[PDB]
Amino acid sequence: MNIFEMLRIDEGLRLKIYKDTEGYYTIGIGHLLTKSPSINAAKSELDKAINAAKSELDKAIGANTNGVITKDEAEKLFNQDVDAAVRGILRNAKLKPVYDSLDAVRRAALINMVFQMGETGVAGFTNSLRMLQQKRWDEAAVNLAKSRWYNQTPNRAKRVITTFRTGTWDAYKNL
Repeated sequence: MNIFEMLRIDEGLRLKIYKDTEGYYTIGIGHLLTKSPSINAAKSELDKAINAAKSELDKAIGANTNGVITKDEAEKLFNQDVDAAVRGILRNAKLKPVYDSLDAVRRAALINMVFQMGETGVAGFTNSLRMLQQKRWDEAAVNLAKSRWYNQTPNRAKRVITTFRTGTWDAYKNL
């Protein structure tokens, strides 16, 4: 197991644009494109938002994709996105010290969170980050669960939290 295999499990692989639970048009392995409108929001708005997502996809791929990509293309966006997530952690004054303090498995758990919620979002878990830096694993696990993050994607959150708790890949075995 490594960060790529871990995120591949949590994000899945879809070759056509889809909407994730947070209302974002997404494709590949968790590659976010743009935000979608309301289930109501006009018949027009809907189509505009769809083309806006396709526009973002084409720009990212450098081709006229019409919302469909190949596995190789999804993996290319994925490599870029993982690198970007790590790069962001390293450039963030709050995340870097925690990241540097962690072992390799726990570092993957933090990259996973950043990949899902973005750098500023994770930098906001001030109390959990402190508990992680103090190696207070169980307390960090309890604090991390008291979040919209956990309530919205509990099964994934539980795997990430278990990884921080144990420092092992147990939550991802048989997956």
